[PDB]
Amino acid sequence: QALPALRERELGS
Amino acid sequence: MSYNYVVTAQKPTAVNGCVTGHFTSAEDLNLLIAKNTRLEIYVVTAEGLRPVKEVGMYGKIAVMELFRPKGESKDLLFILTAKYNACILEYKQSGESIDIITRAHGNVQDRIGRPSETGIIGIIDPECRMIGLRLYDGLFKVIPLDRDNKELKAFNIRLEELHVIDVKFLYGCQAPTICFVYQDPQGRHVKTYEVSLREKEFNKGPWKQENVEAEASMVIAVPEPFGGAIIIGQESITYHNGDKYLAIAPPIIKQSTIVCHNRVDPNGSRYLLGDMEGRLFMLLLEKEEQMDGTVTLKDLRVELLGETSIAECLTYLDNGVVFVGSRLGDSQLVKLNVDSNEQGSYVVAMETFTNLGPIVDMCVVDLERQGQGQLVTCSGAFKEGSLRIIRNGIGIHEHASIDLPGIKGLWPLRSDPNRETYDTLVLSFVGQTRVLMLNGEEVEETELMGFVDDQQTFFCGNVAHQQLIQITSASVRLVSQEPKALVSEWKEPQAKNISVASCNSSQVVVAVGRALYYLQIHPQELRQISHTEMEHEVACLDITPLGDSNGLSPLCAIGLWTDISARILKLPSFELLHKEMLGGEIIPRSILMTTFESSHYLLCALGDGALFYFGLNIETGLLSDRKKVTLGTQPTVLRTFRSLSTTNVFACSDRPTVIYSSNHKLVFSNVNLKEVNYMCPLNSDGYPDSLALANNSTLTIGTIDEIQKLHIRTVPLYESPRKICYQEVSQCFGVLSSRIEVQDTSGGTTALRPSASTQALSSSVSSSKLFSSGEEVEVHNLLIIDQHTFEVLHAHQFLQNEYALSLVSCKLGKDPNTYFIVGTAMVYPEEAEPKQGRIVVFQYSDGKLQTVAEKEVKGAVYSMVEFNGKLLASINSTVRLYEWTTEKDVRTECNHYNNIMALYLKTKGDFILVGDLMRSVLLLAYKPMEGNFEEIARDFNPNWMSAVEILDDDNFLGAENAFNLFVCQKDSAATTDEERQHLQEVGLFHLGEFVNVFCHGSLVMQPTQGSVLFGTVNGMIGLVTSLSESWYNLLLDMQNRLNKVIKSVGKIEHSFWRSFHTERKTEPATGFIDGDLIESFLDISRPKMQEVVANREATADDLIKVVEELTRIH
Repeated sequence: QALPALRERELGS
Repeated sequence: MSYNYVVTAQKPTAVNGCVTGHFTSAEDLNLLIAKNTRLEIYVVTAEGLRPVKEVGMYGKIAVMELFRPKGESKDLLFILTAKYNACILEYKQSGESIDIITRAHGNVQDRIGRPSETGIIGIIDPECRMIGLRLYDGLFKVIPLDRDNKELKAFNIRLEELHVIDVKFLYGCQAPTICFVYQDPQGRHVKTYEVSLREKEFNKGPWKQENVEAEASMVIAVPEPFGGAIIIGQESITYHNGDKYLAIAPPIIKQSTIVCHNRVDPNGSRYLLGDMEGRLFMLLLEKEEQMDGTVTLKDLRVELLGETSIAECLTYLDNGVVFVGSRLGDSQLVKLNVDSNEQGSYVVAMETFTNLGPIVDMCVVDLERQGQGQLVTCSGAFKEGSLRIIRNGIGIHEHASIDLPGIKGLWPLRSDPNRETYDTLVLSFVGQTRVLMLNGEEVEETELMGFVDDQQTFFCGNVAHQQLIQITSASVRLVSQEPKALVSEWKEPQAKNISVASCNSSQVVVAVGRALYYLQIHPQELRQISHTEMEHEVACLDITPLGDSNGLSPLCAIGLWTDISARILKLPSFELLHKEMLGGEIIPRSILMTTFESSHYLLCALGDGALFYFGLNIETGLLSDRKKVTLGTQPTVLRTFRSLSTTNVFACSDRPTVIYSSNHKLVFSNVNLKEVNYMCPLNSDGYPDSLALANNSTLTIGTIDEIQKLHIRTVPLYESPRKICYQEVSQCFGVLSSRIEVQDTSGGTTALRPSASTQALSSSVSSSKLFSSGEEVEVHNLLIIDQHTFEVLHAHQFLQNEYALSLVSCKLGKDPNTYFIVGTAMVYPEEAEPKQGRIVVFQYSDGKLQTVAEKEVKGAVYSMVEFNGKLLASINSTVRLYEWTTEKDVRTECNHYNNIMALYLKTKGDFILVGDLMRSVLLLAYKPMEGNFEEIARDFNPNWMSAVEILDDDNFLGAENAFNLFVCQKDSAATTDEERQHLQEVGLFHLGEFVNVFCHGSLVMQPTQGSVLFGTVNGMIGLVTSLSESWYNLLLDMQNRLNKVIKSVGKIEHSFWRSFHTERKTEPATGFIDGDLIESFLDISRPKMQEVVANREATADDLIKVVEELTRIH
């Protein structure tokens, strides 16, 4: 999803 | 034209990789920890880690391996930059000067080739015959290891399989042989290829392609007694060989994915394994013997040893010692015992190293009501979550503040030989002397017998053997601990006045202007010794019994008036050794000697504030290194202090500086004080372990802080904070957090550990009813945090499957109350994006968290800012400007619409806006026309944004997925129905760092203009500033000179490293000056420094000062 991506882009891969 | 200057205010703290081996000495154990661009070099000890060498590089390290071929002494290092920079390193000492060399290097990328899943895999064959690289999707790169190949020429071989997951080389195979897990429409498989480099072919591996699980993600190769491949997936572990196959699925490992591994015993019997949980597993293979060939395997079982910070990197060291490389938390040193304790943990933490970790969000907050700013970063993730309070400079704890104008010195004193709790202190006054004896915490000024109170005291220390000393203008008087009067006395045999003085226990050197005398103290009497005259007038002296003697001092040194010099000498014989001639026109004001762990130091301070450092040997009495620093612009008084085991040097000035110890080096950093004139250690029964201070007027006392420039607090949250806000009228932080919970047997969720929201001092959940129509679920929270205590005042829990995305703390319209406003979204794994969400306006009272007003939205609330008493939210792709009625309710007005997914917003004061997701940035104007939006200008490049900040009315700074910074500004040309519509990219740059957050603020203050801090994923804290036209043109140039003079580590071009880089293009960087490289100047040899300056004017030793005024923006 768009958000499951956005709490992982703030952390790194 | 956009002139910009970036600086690393704090190096990246995330460990990205680490390795062990003998890189320093063939009989040494090394820990090689790569950060992003940094590379820490350690040697292992009984304690743990002796630091050895820390260097940066021009690139993100992505591969780091140690290897040692035949015909080589010690191990060499192989590094590969993310910009495809190969290079072979070697450690080389010339005795005391340490060097890392470049044995080979080249650039190993190809024009063709999609970079793949899991990214770069680099691997070296066991025989050191080659270096195998899976840079690209579908090809395999070989760097054929020869004695030649100093430019690492590499051939590629075609791969039939275009999706590899992990690859190793296998021990005990005829040729070089690889082993890998690939993917295809049938699923996951294992395969081997024998790599003959003669024919540049792939041939066929030693055993037939078998089948691994639909989650296999690690190949572990195994050494000489065994051979074979251990393959790790989820919920299963397999061992592969010729036709030997072994497998086990222990329920323990199912729970979470084993991410990182490491061999413990060389014979490959015991391995370590990391989890997302932070669980430390022990992979043990069972030895089985047929006795006439080699050794086989019976089985292999997995034991849970305990708990670590979420391990990204893993390495066993000497004895039980395991270094844990964390990315989401603090790296650490960890001991493996044989025996469990409480809760069954064979793991015992030894040391915990501060990682500022994934900086998700931060803000600048004073918290000291001064002028300086603390920074408070939401760091970590999951159990490692935390706030970090970053405070610049060493600070003072004050106890009493007595108003005495014109103090001239102070020394440690006691009125009883028994107690070492110094119950007295004598100060030098304005040509006078007043006693200060302590009834405890009571300041008492009386008279003391045998001490003159109408002359001016020069020294007053602790001469042992029952005595109290008072050197002054005329005589040097004496008192004892038996009678207390005139026990003895010394007078200059002419009636001439004493000038400079130095003294310890049983040793005194004075000066009468060029004249010298050496004294002694014994039971009750003052006895004079040798005498010699000197070239010019004595400006300063120092004597102290060092680490080779007990109360008496071997060698000596001074600095005098006319020649402006520093003299090395002997003590009883008074002879002259090797002086160090100094430049300048002002006296040397102070001179000293020190001792820490290993080394002896001779420091001299000048009159205009500058300071020179040299190394005086306790034996040889020879020169050392030369360099010049600035402190204040006033004279500097040098004293020595007690802190911890390392007892250090306090430099008194108008800009007070402390001199601790780093690795063997002496620290040199600011002290948060008005202005400091004279200072000493203490330990009274009213103020123990204290440091005494004086200036213009007013005394101060009390314990000193830490070391270093950056002080770090840490408030362990145990969950994961998403964003942070500071309501100062309320005196508390609002912080969005997130905890993961697990599906339970009844039908709900629980918790895995006590987090911040659970063990919160007071809580509340949501009651809204607006929605209808192996399982982990995130639970979200607003947290209220006291700024003084950093306890959790309150924790509000949001709805089920509702995530809280954004936070603001503002006053809206004519509402006198300040609020917390939280943007949210409803998430469920069918829809690619949210089509729901809320906007809640919270109010915090006496100590109460009130839900004031809610509002529904048909999409996620990504960010939101206080515009002009109006709330400006981005809702999935509509960007909408709310207003605040007297009703206490959010009502709409306008809303733009030309977005793909509006992720970020920033407001330039008046009426201006910015920012998108996969299409760079926009720029908007609010019109007090009809409250209507008008799209001013937009960037037309295709950037994948990650952070946006408006620098000034024109300069817009953007950050992006490919670690690149850029800057936009609006075109100011004619025909403005088109050229106005576009804003040009006036400055590109490769930070080499994923930028999460920008904001305004500085860590210092009460040459440049503006100041914008940024936090990154690797924990690096940066600083952007804007520049004046001339200052750029100078700096860009002197930046170009520096490249020629500074020898790059992997032999990497700095201009290449700094170049803008997406998959679909590369440009050289404009409008961007890394002061990191500019700061590289001040650590250059004077010969290679003069070079930089060959050519309104150009100097030589004036730039050395300009680069000073820069290292003071943080």
